[PDB]
Amino acid sequence: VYSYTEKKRIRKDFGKRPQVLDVPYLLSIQLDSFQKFIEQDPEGQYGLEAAFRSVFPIQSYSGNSELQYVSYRLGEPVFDVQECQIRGVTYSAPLRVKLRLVIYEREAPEGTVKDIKEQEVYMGEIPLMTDNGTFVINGTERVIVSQLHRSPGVFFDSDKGKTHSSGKVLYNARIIPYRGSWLDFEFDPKDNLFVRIDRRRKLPATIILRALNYTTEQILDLFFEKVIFEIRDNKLQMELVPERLRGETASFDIEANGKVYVEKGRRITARHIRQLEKDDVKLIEVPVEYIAGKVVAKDYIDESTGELICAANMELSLDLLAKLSQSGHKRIETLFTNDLDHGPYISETLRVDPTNDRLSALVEIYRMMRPGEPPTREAAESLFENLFFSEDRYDLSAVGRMKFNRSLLREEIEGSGILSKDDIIDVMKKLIDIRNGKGEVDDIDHLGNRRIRSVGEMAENQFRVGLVRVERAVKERLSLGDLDTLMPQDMINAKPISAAVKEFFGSSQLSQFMDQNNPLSEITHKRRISALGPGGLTRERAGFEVRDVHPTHYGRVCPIETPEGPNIGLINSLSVYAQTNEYGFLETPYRKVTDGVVTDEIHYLSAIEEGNYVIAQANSNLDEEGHFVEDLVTCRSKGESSLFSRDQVDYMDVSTQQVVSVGASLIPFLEHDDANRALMGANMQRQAVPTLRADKPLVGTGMERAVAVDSGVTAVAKRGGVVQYVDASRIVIKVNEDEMYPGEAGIDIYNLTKYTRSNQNTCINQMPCVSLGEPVERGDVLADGPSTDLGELALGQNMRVAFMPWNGYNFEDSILVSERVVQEDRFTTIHIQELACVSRDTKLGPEEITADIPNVGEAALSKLDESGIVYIGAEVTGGDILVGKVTPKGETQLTPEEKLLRAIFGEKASDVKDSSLRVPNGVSGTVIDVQVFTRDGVEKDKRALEIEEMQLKQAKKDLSEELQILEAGLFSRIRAVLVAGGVEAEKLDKLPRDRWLELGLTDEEKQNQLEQLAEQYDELKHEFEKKLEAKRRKITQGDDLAPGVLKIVKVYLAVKRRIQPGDKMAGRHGNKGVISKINPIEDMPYDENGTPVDIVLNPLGVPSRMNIGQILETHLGMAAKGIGDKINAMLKQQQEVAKLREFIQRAYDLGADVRQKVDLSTFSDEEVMRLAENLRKGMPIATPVFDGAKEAEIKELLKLGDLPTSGQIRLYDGRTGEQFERPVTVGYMYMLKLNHLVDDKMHARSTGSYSLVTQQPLGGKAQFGGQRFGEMEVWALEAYGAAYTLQEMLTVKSDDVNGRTKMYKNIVDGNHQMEPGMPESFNVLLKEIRSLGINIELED
Amino acid sequence: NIGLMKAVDKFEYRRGYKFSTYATWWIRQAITRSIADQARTIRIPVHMIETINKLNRISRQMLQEMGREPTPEELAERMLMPEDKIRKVLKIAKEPISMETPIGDDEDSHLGDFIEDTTLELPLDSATTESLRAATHDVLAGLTAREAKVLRMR
Amino acid sequence: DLRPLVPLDGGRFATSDLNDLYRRVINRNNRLKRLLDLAAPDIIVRNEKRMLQEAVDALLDNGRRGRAITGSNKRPLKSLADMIKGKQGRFRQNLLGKRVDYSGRSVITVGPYLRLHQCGLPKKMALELFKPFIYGKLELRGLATTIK
Amino acid sequence: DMGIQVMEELMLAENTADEDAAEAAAQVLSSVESEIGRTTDPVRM
Amino acid sequence: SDEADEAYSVTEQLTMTGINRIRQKINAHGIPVYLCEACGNPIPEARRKIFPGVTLCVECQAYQERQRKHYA
Amino acid sequence: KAIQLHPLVCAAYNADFDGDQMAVHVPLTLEAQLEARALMMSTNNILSPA
Amino acid sequence: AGMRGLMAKPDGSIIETPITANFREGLNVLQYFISTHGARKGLADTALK
Ligand SMILES: [Mg+2]
Ligand SMILES: [Zn+2]
Repeated sequence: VYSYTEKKRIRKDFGKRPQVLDVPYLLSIQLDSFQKFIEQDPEGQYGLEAAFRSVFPIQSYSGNSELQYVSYRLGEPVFDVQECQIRGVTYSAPLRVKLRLVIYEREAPEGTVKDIKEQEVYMGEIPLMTDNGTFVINGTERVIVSQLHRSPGVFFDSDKGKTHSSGKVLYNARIIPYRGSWLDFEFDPKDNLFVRIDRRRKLPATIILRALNYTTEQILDLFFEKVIFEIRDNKLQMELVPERLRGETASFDIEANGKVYVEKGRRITARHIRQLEKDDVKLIEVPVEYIAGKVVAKDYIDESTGELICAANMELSLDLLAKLSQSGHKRIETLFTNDLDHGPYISETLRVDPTNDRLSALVEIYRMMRPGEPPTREAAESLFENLFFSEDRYDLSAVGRMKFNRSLLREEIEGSGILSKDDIIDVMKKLIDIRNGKGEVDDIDHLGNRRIRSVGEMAENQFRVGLVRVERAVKERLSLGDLDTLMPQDMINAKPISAAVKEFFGSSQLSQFMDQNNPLSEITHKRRISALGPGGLTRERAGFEVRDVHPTHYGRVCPIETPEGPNIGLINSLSVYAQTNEYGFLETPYRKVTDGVVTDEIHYLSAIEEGNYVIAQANSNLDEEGHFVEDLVTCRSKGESSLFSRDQVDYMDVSTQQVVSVGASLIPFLEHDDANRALMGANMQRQAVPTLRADKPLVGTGMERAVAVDSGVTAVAKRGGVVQYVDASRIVIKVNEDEMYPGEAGIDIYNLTKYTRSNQNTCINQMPCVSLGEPVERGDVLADGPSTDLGELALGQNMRVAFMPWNGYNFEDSILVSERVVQEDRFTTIHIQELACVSRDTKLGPEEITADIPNVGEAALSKLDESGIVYIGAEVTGGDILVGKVTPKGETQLTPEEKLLRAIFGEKASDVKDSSLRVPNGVSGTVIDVQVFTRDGVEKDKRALEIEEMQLKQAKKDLSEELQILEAGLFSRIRAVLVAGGVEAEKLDKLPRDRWLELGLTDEEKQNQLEQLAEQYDELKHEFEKKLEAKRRKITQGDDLAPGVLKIVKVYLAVKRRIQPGDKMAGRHGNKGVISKINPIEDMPYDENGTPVDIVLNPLGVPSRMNIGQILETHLGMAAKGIGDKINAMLKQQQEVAKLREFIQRAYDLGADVRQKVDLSTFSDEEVMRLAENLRKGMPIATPVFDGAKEAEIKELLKLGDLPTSGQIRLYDGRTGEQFERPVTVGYMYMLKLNHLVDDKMHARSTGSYSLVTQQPLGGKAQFGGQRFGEMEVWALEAYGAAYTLQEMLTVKSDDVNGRTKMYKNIVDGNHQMEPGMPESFNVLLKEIRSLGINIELED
Repeated sequence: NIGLMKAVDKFEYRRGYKFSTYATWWIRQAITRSIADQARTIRIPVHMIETINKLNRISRQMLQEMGREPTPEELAERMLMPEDKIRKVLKIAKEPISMETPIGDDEDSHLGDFIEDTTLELPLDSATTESLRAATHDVLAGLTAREAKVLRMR
Repeated sequence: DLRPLVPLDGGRFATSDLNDLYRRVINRNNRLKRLLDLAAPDIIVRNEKRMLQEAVDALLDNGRRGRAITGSNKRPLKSLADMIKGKQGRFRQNLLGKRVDYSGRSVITVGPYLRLHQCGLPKKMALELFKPFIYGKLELRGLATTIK
Repeated sequence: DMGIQVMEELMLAENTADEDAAEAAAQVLSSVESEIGRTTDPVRM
Repeated sequence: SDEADEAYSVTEQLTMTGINRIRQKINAHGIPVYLCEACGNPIPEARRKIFPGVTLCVECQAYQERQRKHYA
Repeated sequence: KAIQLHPLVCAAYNADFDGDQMAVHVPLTLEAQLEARALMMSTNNILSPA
Repeated sequence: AGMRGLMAKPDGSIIETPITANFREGLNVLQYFISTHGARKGLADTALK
């Protein structure tokens, strides 16, 4: 079950859980989101259609000039993606709106349609997403990180603790709609519900109940239960309920029929309730003093003269009990309250409600909302009925209304978009019950409260904003009834809409530079989930509920992969299987568990519904039919996992990588690392700069291939076929005839990207991993980009590390790297800087790029060509002139004796100043490119035409090669059609090939296909013609530079950094350390066989930093290279494919019950020698994250090689040749080279530039500015008595403008002594204080 | 208000014209005048503001029509200017960015911290002038008072 | 030169907000002089005096009487009081701790062979920190004729 | 401006003020409780 | 040392003090009451045998637990 | 291009070698470069002031 | 070597399901996800300190 190019290097997969659901498209979020956005589906689906349906049509305010929306279209980009990268312009698509404007010439009837104007107006260019879910916004490549913001709905938060300083938890609910006013129901330290509409004063909570036309009686009927008293011949007997008298204190002796159950003072038992039900007692006799404190339920009036004996919410008393018995009342209904569970809150909040009836409720709401205005009946009722109950203003969106219904345990998933009295009452009910103990508040760091945005939603929102601005402006224009003389083009702008979407995609906190020193960086920065930016919390505000990881993250956000440091827990990253709901919530798949068998149908559960079900565990065996083998299985029900019955589970997890992200899936042995260690490991792995040539992990987790293919660096097949021509630049694929369309014969052709600078200046380029005439299949890798080997992500190199001290050279976390590691060039990296020389137009005159530069030797201009620019390929070192340029400078007013020294030697003073672009200090790399842009209508120099002539020749010669490829394929298909029915055997190939498009055949549908092929060939000829013409016209156009510049000369340099002391290397388990020496090979701790270890690592970093994963991977890598050494020996002392096949088949089974059934008998004998060659340097080994190889498997694989089972070797000192006591761990560990390169960290300065306003060291060489001698260092030098050090550190070396130039003389004069003076910081401060009215002077 | 006093002293009942339509004439005049005068730090005169305004008004038009964007070639086409003073006009229109712009850096840095100094002479270039003064005083000392005095004086 | 207006790349200048505030004070002061010498309607003169007062207070301490004005790019213009005070002011951030010459920065490694009083300093990082001393010592030993 | 400091929701930083400006701001508050027509800005005045 | 190396001491203090306060919440000594201090009923032999020195019956304990759950 | 820092001092600096960096300054004048020799020198400071 | 004992949620809420495993032997998915709680709390706390 392995493809042809999949027995090249098969990874021996450990891991026993079969895979039920293959890893989805990793970049699915970005891609399908924008496909949602830039999409023509005329319905309720979001996108641009939604924006235009919302804002249009527009109408005059009874002036009746309707400007309505007809349709729209996406105009194709005027520049390719790569030309947008080169020429410094975003990659957009003009957005045409077929708009229509009917003039409602209104007389009758009711404004009939009079005349119409349809026009296609242009409103902004919307940036587009490339094939890899990324944008090109100014030539730089950017990514719109998805945002995770709270949703419309109702949330019950407590605000426990610090509030009120009495310890008492508060409880407030909030209805936050998509658009409208908030609505808060806040408890208070004295328990009575309040209200607070947006942030106004806290009205009571019964005022809104009254505003809904609820009188007191049915309000108390809503929020309470009822206790019934009646005079059944003994003084208002009680209508007793069994359950309600639980956990109470006996207020009296509750007895029945002579049966004594409750003695007062005797607190109620549960035995008491069990017996009160076992006797079925409902009507009892009680003291008359019990009804004293309680509260009536309805306004009890008398009928003698309508005597208001008692109204609702009026507590009784024995006097009112007498007044109630005297008027002959039997029913006495009271609020059943109790301070434990049925707390009285509505009662007290009515007793504090200063209002009594509805209209006063409205008027107090009005005085709250819009104060000062005298309120009235009509305006108040209108305000209330247009607060939340009018679709004009309020909007609980579908997201919000779904959340609202689901939060109150409703079954209707979609209702109105406006609040109902039922809805508000139910919110208050649920809030009171959350106060009662029935339920507990939601955690606002829930993943069920926060929904996810994306680039296809935030762009659309910015578009709606621009549309609303332009619609208001169009209303303003149309209100002035000019005439029929205009169609909807002059009334519509483009600066507003274009400016809105531009200021989104170009300067936002969610539109970031794409990380590019990896496949992993790109593909894991397109999957980020930020909580910053617009519409979400911020590092300032947040916060510690948000930094944290809630139980709902399982399968939705990686809990171990987050950028630690300042914003940790604010940039959480998606997991592998996590999709987004239709509403924006994050779903993860679970295999449905039927009666007892795990069905293979997966349900994508959201984060809100996931708590109801008993979701089982992925580490769960199965009886080969979906049957759990254990008695009770471990599941997780509502946050907390536990043992649950086998025939109780509703779901099982899909795989065990379901919880770790794409980054934290490439860590072998994640199970064995301390979680913070895996966090630092994923973060550091996300920076491993590519090396000169890639190298597969000797110990992987199988996810490298998915990550590399899902990324875009790899070039992979669109259709299977035979590789007809390979090359460093391009691959050509004669398509398999089965996968070929009917017409347009064709053969695929992939032009690889050779050397080019990433966003981090590291190198991007692709190598063909397929040879001439090699069968490719669809979805297969033909070009392995940077950091990938045969389509497997390879950030590092597997180095032979020995865990041992070695003389202090790895003291804290240093790494002692041998010199064979820098000899063999297995950490050299290629770095592509770009320098640029712009020739602006100063007032004194435009500058020039002449190679006649003043005051320079004839060696300095050796490398420059005739026009000034450097040659291509000129090896350069720091200081050399890349682009000689001279600026106009005249005059200068030379001084005295310099005057005499120019009058003596007669060397004139040149009227030009030297400002040429020279290589930085320290950089030393070949100039691999030169690009010259010019202002339009400015004479191109001699060497700006040596580029365009060569570029036109290359373009036409490439569109010639491609048309020869395509015509070769078409003629091959034509010949194949003439294999029968028109077959000329041996001079058909001799005939003119142009005399093939209409050759004589049996004129059946075969001739139809041949006419297809001929017409395809002619269309191809014309297509290549106009391709070359448009390419020429684009190459020979004047580039558009920013104003003031004439020509920009860009020079791309390709330095080759080599690993050296100072540079920072790291394993994948978060074991960082800067390599702090390069040892001779003869000093490395070698073994009895003679081989030196390559790297030496401190043992002591394992126990403290609890990451056993790194030593486990040392052992397993030693095993995997030991199974490769045997194969290599067998392959050099040639045995034959039989015995080699035998050993590989042994090494490939080698474990417990694993799903890596591989048998080397379905392999052609030369298919086993390609494999046997690619396993020569060690066999790869897969190890899924929490499904890895167990230690017994490691020992067995060691024993299969001839290594020691203990994982440890005896090693001899390289220098003294003696043997280390206590054998050492030595194994092959995968080591990454982060780009915290020392060649960038190291800088220094003595005297350079200075700032203009605050004359302090500025620098600007990145960074020639000195070091910031901050405040803590001032205290450190006051701690010593170092007064002179401090003084010179803040006056002579920093600020004092005379003292510093005066001391640079004294240093050179052999005199180490300064005259400090007074810092220009203090002179400026004096000038500023004095520039107030404050006279500040210096008393002599 | 100042233009209103101006028009009130120049309002006439003899045409029988209502006050507002004419005082608003004078008021729009004076208000646009003071806008063009004191709304920009680097004062361009009022005619330059009118020229940049007509350039902008022919820019939105040429954008909505020609699809892509105006250009100095296109604008010198549609407008009656010589293709180069339009260059300098569109160079002139932009506002000085504030020197307290919050830069996109770590230290809360601003745009005023990176503006280097092009007038200062580097202390290698003052100690390369005092060395020259000493050298010339030496080489002149190797000379008669005739040459020395006449060269220090010339 | 404390409130400078500096030429940037492209001819678009760069100015400190104090020029905006001084300009707003000066225009309003000239207009008050104008209105005073017109015998203007004294309510307009009241408004001019009030606006000039507000301008002088934005100049002295913006955002201390009303709301910060404004700024031209929708951010509160900083005034002299803002130039002194604040964590990012002048008493604190360049008065107590400032940038310093004769200083470098590099990744530290270990090197266990050192004696306790000494540390390895890269040759490349040392040839830049001691350039004055090296120029002096070259010109002193006669290995080089002059400082150049 | 007198202190306490206002917010919207181990709060141990410092007080910063004061016995002189405390009663000053308290006096201004007691007065401003009766400040009826006190917009106090130019555009509205 | 590294940010993952003092974060350990933070988490360690945290879980340590948490377990400490919780296993201090338990009662190990003996002062046999034989009757609740809230409802007066005899704390049964079973409950008083699980927790030596229990001071309240089951239901009074549940009530007080709920009340303290609201933090009142 | 990397400062080699004596191991014993790293407890003083609270500095390990996982990529940390350090700033170097030159005490220029005579009185300022006898204070690095007499007060701020690594050998005179072996006891913690706390 | 021993067991990892009881994890703790960030607000001091000790989880009752204890990680009865060490890093030498494995940690299955649920125990690891439980431990990440206190892990990230400690990390965020030393991001302020
Ligand atoms: Mg460190
Ligand atoms: Zn009890």
